[PDB]
Amino acid sequence: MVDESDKKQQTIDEQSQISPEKQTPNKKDKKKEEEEQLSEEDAKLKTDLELLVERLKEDDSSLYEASLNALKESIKNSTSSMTAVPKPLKFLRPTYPDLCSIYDKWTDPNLKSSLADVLSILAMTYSENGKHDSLRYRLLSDVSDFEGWGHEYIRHLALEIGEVYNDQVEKDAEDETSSDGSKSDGSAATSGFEFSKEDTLRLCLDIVPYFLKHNGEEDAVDLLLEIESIDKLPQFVDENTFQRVCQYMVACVPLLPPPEDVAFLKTAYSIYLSQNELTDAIALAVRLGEEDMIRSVFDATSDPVMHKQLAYILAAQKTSFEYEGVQDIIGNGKLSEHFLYLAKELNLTGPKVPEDIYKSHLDNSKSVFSSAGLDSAQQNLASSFVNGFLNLGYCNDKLIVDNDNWVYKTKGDGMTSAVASIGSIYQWNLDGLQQLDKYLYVDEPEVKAGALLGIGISASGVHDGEVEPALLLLQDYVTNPDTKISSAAILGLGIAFAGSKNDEVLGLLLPIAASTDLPIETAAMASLALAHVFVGTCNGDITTSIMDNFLERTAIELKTDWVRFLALALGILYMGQGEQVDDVLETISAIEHPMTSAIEVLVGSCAYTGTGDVLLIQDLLHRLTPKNVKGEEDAEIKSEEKKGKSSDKDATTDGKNDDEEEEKEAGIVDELAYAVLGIALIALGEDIGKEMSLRHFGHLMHYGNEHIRRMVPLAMGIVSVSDPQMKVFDTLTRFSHDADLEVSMNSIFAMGLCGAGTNNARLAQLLRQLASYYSREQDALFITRLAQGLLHLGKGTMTMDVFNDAHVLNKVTLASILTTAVGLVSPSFMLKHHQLFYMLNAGIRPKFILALNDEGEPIKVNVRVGQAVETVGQAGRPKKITGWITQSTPVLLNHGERAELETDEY
Amino acid sequence: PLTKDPVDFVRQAAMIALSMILIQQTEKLNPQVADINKNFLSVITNKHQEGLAKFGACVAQGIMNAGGRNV
Amino acid sequence: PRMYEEASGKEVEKVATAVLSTTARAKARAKKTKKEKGPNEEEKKKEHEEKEKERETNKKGIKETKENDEE
Amino acid sequence: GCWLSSVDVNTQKSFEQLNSRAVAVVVDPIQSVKGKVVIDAFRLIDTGALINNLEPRQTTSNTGLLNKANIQALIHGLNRHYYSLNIDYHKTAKET
Amino acid sequence: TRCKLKLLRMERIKDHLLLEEEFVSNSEILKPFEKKQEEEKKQLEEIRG
Repeated sequence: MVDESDKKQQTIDEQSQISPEKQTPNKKDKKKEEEEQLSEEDAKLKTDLELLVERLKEDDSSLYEASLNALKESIKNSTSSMTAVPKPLKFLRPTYPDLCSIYDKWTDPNLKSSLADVLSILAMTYSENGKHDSLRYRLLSDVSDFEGWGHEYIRHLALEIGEVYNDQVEKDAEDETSSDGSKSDGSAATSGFEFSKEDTLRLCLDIVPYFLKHNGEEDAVDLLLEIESIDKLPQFVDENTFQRVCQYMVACVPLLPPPEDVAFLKTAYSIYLSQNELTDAIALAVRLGEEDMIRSVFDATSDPVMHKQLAYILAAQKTSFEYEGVQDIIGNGKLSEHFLYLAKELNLTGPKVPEDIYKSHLDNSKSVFSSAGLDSAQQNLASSFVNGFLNLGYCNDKLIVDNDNWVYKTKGDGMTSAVASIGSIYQWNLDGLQQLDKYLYVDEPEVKAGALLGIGISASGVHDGEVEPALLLLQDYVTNPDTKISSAAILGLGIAFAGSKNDEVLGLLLPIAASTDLPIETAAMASLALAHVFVGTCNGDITTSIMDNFLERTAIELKTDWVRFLALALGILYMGQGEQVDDVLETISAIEHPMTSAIEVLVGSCAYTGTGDVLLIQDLLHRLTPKNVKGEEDAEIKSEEKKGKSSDKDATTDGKNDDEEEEKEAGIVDELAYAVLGIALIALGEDIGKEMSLRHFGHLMHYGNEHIRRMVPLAMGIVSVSDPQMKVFDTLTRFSHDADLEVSMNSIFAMGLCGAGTNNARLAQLLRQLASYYSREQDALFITRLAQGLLHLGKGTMTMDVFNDAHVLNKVTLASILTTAVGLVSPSFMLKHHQLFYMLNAGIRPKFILALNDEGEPIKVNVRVGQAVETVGQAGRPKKITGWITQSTPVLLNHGERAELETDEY
Repeated sequence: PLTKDPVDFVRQAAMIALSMILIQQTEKLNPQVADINKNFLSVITNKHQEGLAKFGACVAQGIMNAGGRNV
Repeated sequence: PRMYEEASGKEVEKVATAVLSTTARAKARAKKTKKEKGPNEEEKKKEHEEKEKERETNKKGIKETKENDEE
Repeated sequence: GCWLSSVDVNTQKSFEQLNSRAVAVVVDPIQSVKGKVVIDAFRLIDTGALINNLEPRQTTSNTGLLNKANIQALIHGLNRHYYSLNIDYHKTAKET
Repeated sequence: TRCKLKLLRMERIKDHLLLEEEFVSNSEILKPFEKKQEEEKKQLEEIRG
């Protein structure tokens, strides 16, 4: 540390830790005197650069401050940075660290502020030279180790960030702001950024996303594509490149408004398209939901290759995976056009092959019944629906149904729903139609209606490739003018085709959904189907539905039930979109009535989704307001009011669920806690408000995909036993269903206690019973999830009927709806060219460890399990493929996606 | 200081004294008066006042704005 | 007299502060929202019209002056 | 401390009958150290006085102050079965 | 940097949000009842002493 003069080169470094002589005195004098020393100075630059490099290792604040103290003065005092022009400009290499030594090593509040500003200006000027880039690189990839640079280097980068962010917040932009003093664009700093990006992408991660989101343009993102696609395999594997891209997009989700957020993810998809894995591609194309992107990934494998090859089989598999079946329709018929084999291809895209595979699973899972034996009165009705709720998905329980004794004892609305529950035994099945036909041709109009609903449920799994479409059976019923018949018909068509907006399905449904002048309660089903049809893909926000919602309001207000259902159908209709939905809020609002104000708060949730935190504060100001106005003073109306209140509550919950899913997984925990504070606030304040919020809560959980399932449903249940509306219990059980037999062990005992114990009304008893049976599928037959499964950010379509029904006080009419519950998940299996029905092995891990992804790709260590096991629910979702040791290679990366595994053996 | 005096009856005496000096003065003319009326209002509102404190605030306000705000 | 009746204003003050405190809790998100928000208003409508926003209307900081008859 | 038990209320009651107004002075001489502390007078409260609020007519037309020697002990019987009012001392100058 | 930010965004906003709502609602529990749930409180406090 102490001076020890010029005895050797080692002590020369020691000499200059206190006072330089080759950087201070000499150079200074030369620059401030002769200008032939401009020449000596040029050779001496090199020498000066080296002396920094040696003393970098020294960290003490004092022996960098003071040493280079007078050089800092010299920028403006003696050189004035233009006494010899070019020569200070290229001599700014070493003077730039001097400035940084006062910013960062020494902290003097007054100078650290002021000199930030100086540093920015000079970073720009010296980046024309493109030597400011090299200054940055020698600290980024390092030469020496000291604590100092680990803090310093962030500042250099921070200058760039500073300015670029501010141009969004202040409109004046550029170097007019004296906060940076540096021009936002121009061909001088732009070339600096590209070069900076290169070096920081290789070694670090920090600044590469910041630059995009501050520019705000899809253009920044498209430069990223170019560089990264070079890096795809020779610099590091496919896998690594993928984890970065989606880390950028998933982390900045909350702060991207609608138009910006679609526009960013386009570019992530395309990055994926360029790179080797098309498996990564298909998954993003789905995110977006655009038709246009699905077709390019399906095409890319089908059209080039003339031969059948792998290429045709792979296309079909990929579209087959969404059980919204939006992809199914689009991809079909290309297979026909190419004509290698019609027969294999067409069946494989279709959800027809997914039935067959189900039989393999069922075989392990066997049949255990646990149905109610109770007969007579409303208890007869209870039991007969309960039989279907336990044997959901493909089950065979034929014989029981054929015992028409119990079937016929159902009465009224119970008769329609009884036939409708039968349909769910043969849910997702070709066969079963038979059972339905017998009744349809005999007795009262009631059994006829109930038959059509069940057809709807059965047809869920066979409605493509023009193999018994539901459209075929149900058209005849629409023509028949009786209302019950016709209403039932369009409810089942809508369910079956789901997202599929095929020409025949859609267009049958298009003149119609346009008569509401005649007063008919059950015509809720007119719009309710079409909304369901619409979800799963980008919306037109159809002009049929929007016109009819308004017309109904003109005509009637008497049927409160009719208009509450209508209001919801509109909000469910706009699902699948958000950009276009900002428009329709206004359109709806043009016409203003207190009755119209109920419709708006609902729709607000779908437009603002995916950036909502304004939406949140809004759905809370609403809540407060009835009470609040009353608060100030203290120190026909019936129908309008009730719609008002009830809507808000639904809307708050919908909003939350959708935001938490897409946004940070962390945030899922916080939103549940906020809900509990909303309900507590309501239980005291309004008597009427409390009723609605109970029911909403169960679907809050099921939608949001809470991580915790053990504690919260149970605890909540207990308070709400005292509280009226036993329909609460059904909404909780749809969350609790989980991986059957994990959560649900606790559940059957907890739901069962209140039911069995208390009987004080059979009306009350009926809700409780149904809820119980729903929850469990015997020896893990299937799992229901609101989510796609294929994305875990994803949202379903078939599960939207479940989500609709928790807005109204319970009704026997409502029971009929409730039978419908669709939303299956397939069990993965390794496929072969002879279609092997068995998994070899898999890893499962309750909890991912990776913190690079918030999703968390599977670890490669896991805990090992056997063949032919259901893809586990929570605390088992991360799934890795074990097969590599038997010399087998996945073609279809599975991370715990719905998708079936597929393998190629060497 | 006598206004906040921990001994109860001292406080009684003090409240009445204050409005006696500042009997009907304008609340622009003296900021002072406007403060003093609110002091009274809170003493009666608050149930952690003694009965003698309550006695002084009520008489004092009656002096303070006596005559129908004329005398 | 002056006002001295109140017990209805409690409500309005409560929801009035809540919103501003919510802005602080929401901030992390808010900035990303803000970058989107500004250009979208300049293109479209600020809030129904776009007159006078050059400063915050056309003035900055304090816009107040001292009084010479009150207090 | 100065308080009253049930047995002493029964004793109290009959002096009240004999002489309409009468007092009970209760001396606790081993919590007394200034010859004046833990000595209070007490007097019966009627059952009519509690329910029809004719209890605090003794807070009016007097000083209206009550000075506690035992905070805990007086307050308990102050609503239950007595009203306490403060004690004073006197002498003529011959006595002094 | 982007991976941390994504988690940090969701967990801070909701938790901070759940906090702020508890503040507003807590006051608001009290106003509905004043003699409908209040009665049990008065009787316990007197018996307990």
